[PDB]
Amino acid sequence: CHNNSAPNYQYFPNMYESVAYEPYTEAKIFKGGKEGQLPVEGTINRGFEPYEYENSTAGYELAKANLKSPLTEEEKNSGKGKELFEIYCISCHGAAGNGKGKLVEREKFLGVPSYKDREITEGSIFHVETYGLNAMGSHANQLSAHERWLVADYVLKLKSQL
Amino acid sequence: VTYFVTRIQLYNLPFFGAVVMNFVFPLLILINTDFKRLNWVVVMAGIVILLGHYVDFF
Amino acid sequence: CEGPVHKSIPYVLQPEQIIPGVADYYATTVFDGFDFANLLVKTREGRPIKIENNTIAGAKFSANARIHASILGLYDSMRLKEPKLDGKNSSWSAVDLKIKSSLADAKAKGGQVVLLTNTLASPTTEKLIGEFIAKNPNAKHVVYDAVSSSDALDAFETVYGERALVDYDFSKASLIVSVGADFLGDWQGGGYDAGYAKGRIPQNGKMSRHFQFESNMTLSGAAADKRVPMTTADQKQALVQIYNIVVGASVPVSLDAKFKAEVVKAAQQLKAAGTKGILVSGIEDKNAQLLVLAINQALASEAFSTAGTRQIRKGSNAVVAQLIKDMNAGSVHTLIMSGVNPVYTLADSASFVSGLKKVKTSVAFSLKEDETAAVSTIAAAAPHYLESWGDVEITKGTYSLTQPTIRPIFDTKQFQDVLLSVNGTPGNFYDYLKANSGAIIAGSSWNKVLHDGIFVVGSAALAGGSYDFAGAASLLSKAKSSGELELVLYTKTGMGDGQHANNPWLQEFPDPITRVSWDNYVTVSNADAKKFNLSNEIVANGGLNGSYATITTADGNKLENVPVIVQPGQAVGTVGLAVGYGRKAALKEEMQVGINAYALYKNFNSVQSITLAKANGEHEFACVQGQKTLMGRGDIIKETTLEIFNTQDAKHWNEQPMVSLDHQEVEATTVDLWESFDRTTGHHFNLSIDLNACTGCGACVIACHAENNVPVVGKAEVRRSRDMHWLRIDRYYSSESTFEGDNERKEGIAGLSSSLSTFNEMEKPGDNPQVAFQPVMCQHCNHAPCETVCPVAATSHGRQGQNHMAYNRCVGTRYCANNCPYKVRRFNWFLYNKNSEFDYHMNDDLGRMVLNPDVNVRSRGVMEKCSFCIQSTQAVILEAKRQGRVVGKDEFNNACACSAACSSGAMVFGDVNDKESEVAKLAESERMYHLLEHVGTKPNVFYHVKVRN
Ligand code: HEC
Ligand SMILES: *C(=O)CCCCCCCCC
Ligand code: SF4
Ligand code: F3S
Repeated sequence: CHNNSAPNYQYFPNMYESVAYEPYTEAKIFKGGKEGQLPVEGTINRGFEPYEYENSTAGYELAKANLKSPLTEEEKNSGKGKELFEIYCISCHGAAGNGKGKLVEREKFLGVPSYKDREITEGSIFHVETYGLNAMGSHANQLSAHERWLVADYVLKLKSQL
Repeated sequence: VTYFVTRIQLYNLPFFGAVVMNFVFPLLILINTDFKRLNWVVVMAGIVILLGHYVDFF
Repeated sequence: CEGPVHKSIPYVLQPEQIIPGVADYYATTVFDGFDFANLLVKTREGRPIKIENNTIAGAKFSANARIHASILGLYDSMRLKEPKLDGKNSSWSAVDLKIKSSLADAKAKGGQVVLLTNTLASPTTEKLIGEFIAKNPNAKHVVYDAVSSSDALDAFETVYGERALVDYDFSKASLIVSVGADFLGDWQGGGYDAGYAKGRIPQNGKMSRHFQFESNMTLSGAAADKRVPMTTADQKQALVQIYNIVVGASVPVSLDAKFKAEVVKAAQQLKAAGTKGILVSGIEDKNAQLLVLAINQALASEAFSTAGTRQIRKGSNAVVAQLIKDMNAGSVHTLIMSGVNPVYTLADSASFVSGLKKVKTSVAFSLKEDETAAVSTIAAAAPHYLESWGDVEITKGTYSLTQPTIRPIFDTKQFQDVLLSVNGTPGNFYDYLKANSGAIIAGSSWNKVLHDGIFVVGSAALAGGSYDFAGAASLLSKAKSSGELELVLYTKTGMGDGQHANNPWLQEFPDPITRVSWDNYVTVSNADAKKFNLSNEIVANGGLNGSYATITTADGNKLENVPVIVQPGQAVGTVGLAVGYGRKAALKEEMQVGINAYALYKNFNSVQSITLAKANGEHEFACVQGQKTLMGRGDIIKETTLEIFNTQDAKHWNEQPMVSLDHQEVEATTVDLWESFDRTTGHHFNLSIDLNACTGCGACVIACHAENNVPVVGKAEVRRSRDMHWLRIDRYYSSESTFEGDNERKEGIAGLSSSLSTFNEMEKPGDNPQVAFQPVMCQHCNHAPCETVCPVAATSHGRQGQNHMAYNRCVGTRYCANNCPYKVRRFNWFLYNKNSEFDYHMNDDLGRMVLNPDVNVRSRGVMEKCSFCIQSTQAVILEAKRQGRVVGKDEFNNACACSAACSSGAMVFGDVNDKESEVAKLAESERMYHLLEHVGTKPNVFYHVKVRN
């Protein structure tokens, strides 16, 4: 009989479980118990460049001064930069406003400023969006290197309306 | 295969009519044992069969 | 049954480069001392899978079959997981201290230190070795090759000034004269496939013809237009005869009149094609190689140049011999070697071992405890290519980098790291490479070099000079050793050397010429077989049996060999013998299969004089293909000649079958009682073979068995002709020396008294016939007979035009293997996954990483079939739909590995409704041709025509 706190019975599982290695499951042979072993340091795959500026207080303002956006005008006026701001950013920062968000109303954690207060260039978003400034985190795990620049053009349009 | 291609495309009614007259007609006639004893039933069926096989050779 | 509990483990710390479900590609290179290539490594979320080719403006060295199957060496559980010292497990710190202290003692005593290696074409490795030598007063560096080519190197060195090989361009010549060349094989690291094939296509009324002179029979012979059986004592004389014609000279050549009748013709034609001809020869004699240089200079052909010499082979048979002598003669101290295996490859290895007994601190770097790792002091655990860093210069004007793709599985250490630690250099080899990268790379350091894989370096032609070639000609003509029966050693496409001793894909991979697997053998011509009473035979179960034989040499013998009577294999008075199978250390008895023969490589010569005797018993063979000849079935491989192609209408060389209507004839494809389906829109697919480019199609097999998870079957269960392969290469000989000679015996036939005797003689292939290859896979039919009879409806067709094969409703009533007239359909019989009857890579837990997760693994009772590349083309449509684009021109061709991994441009895959692709320009041709059009099955794979002359 079928219970709900345990999976149901099966009739001759010929090809149900895996012989190959589907990505996130557990195995026995590997270094850890995982199945997601880390790549070697210093290597470069096809279609990716490493970011050449180090962490904050010495590489922050060096990235703020001389670092530019490698996009074109066909890609900026597409609306895809707004959709990424609709997902990953309204939870702390405001959607049309700045700092109002969804979570300083509920008072879960405080200390989110506006965009009038801090002057930010188009290369100073990209250094914070990959590393975080003391209360953010690395959003490089979520967004890709083509897509952080699509967000940075949209944030500049939000400061100009303020 | 052209044996049937040139028959189906040209001799359409002759080809299929020969099936009906030599099968479908007698199928619903000479199955009743009372009818099998009637002179006009037998004569009628005999005529249809003869015409059908003429068509077969045609 | 309750059904198991599945769990999933995300990262604590996820790296930026890794996205689950997204494959990554790395630019790496390979060079193992024998094979070499530029390639891409496809990796999963942490590990490498199937090898791709690197084509970023440096597509000069594509991977062969041996390289494609090399991934199994990474995931081989039979590797030295931990280094040993004095036979016991030890740390690397123990190894480091042992080596350093022995070097100190050698310095104090004034001893001998020798590093052994093999052709390390590496600017930075060589520099590091130089630093070692600079620090150590008495270090000698010496290079050892298994199969040597030092005679060629001496000829080039003494004329141009360096030890390197001429990289001939076979696409820049019209007449190819080959005397023992074998350039489509392993000759000088044969990578001339594309160059040759490019000149075999009748684009206009032109085509490069090939003259083959040889004792053995090889792929270049099969791909030749003319082939003359000739022994090595005749070949040397023939070479001088060529010389006397191209270069006006009078040298008293002693050569058979019938041989002269053909040699002279070829030489005069070669001479006539000034700047458009090429002389290539593989005679193991510096004097012969010098004459080749002289003739190619006289021809002044475009194919000959020293601007980019080949850096791949740089050994010496004189230096190695001196080394061996000194180990036994004098006192030799710490000897360190990496990738060197004299015991088993060295013919005089018995004396080598006695030399090892006189030396101290023998250090050997390897992957396995082989025969030399056994007789040593320190067994060092080496990384397997993808676990290491490096750089390779294949040719004179290039530089490339090698990236690791997987973090070290076992406790290994790089050879160069060891050298750095004994030299006293801080850091590691990677850091060393970084420091020395700016010396070559004038552009961006890593971002534009590691990312792409290669770097272009300029070069220049070498200066020539005066040399008495006339003297060399007279020396060769005077040279003569005419005795009795002789043999010639050779390498295979599945077995280059002992680096793949236990590789199941190369053990299973059948020989492209003889069509057998899992074993070694002796090649004897039928004219010799009749004298020695040797033979082979087909038995009741479908496989082959054959007699045994004994090879005797001066002061030695083999006492048990397995001969195969290949009719045209040997010219006359000669024997073929493959070298490289008899290994016994660190491997299972299922892999300890074959004969070594390296003991017969006396003085590094491939030609030896022998005595052949018949033995007592009978041997069983795992033979893949049964029949040797083609029965006169011209509707399978249509062939014609160039002048017919040029002057006659297609009706006389590419004729399609006709069917009678109302007293009229019409093309058979127009007769149909049914109605067709609309596949005029939405990506109708095809696939295109041209038979001229099919040289051997070797690496096309292993790449198709890489995604599709086809299991490995042993010697038995292939002996019963029950193997598992999705595509196959054929082999069709002839009777009476032509294919048109097997169409004159058949069309002229009588009634029932002669037709019982001619069809029984047309399966015995005559002496020196013509060879033809034909790749055969499941062409996805449209009126497919394999469809309509499946009772459980497991097969169907799509709008694209495939034959979709569901692995679920297939309840194995084995009908659809019968109604396929081509009969390419492989039912599986046992369970090949996890049982102990098949102890191959499918069984063990460490070796189930080659298997990609996108294609399922079959269990029992379900059939499988060479489908079109669905698991790639459903991703090419996917990656062109998210963006919002139309699929490009050559985007379908680059994803299906049945076509995107072959060397030449033989296999062409792609779209047809797109009227700008490569397939749509090939389908509208005068060579348009299907297999078995009179059956009326409408295939989707069309062959062209063999246009030999
Ligand atoms: C909640 C965890 C947040 C998320 C989600 C995003 N941001 Fe943020 N951001 C947050 C805080 C609390 C701060 C201030 C931290 C401090 O120490 O002052 C910020 C800061 C920024 C800034 C200004 C950086 C500067 O140097 O002045 C920018 C331009 C910014 N954040 C952008 C940004 C974007 C583009 C986001 C979507 C990916 C985003 N933030 C999310 C809190 C949080
Ligand atoms: C696992 O042990 C459960 C197997 C359930 C089998 C169901 C059979 C139904 C009646 C034939
Ligand atoms: S070739 Fe064989 S498998 Fe492919 S469709 Fe025709 S019958 Fe079916
Ligand atoms: S006919 Fe059908 S059940 Fe399997 S064996 Fe063939 S797909």
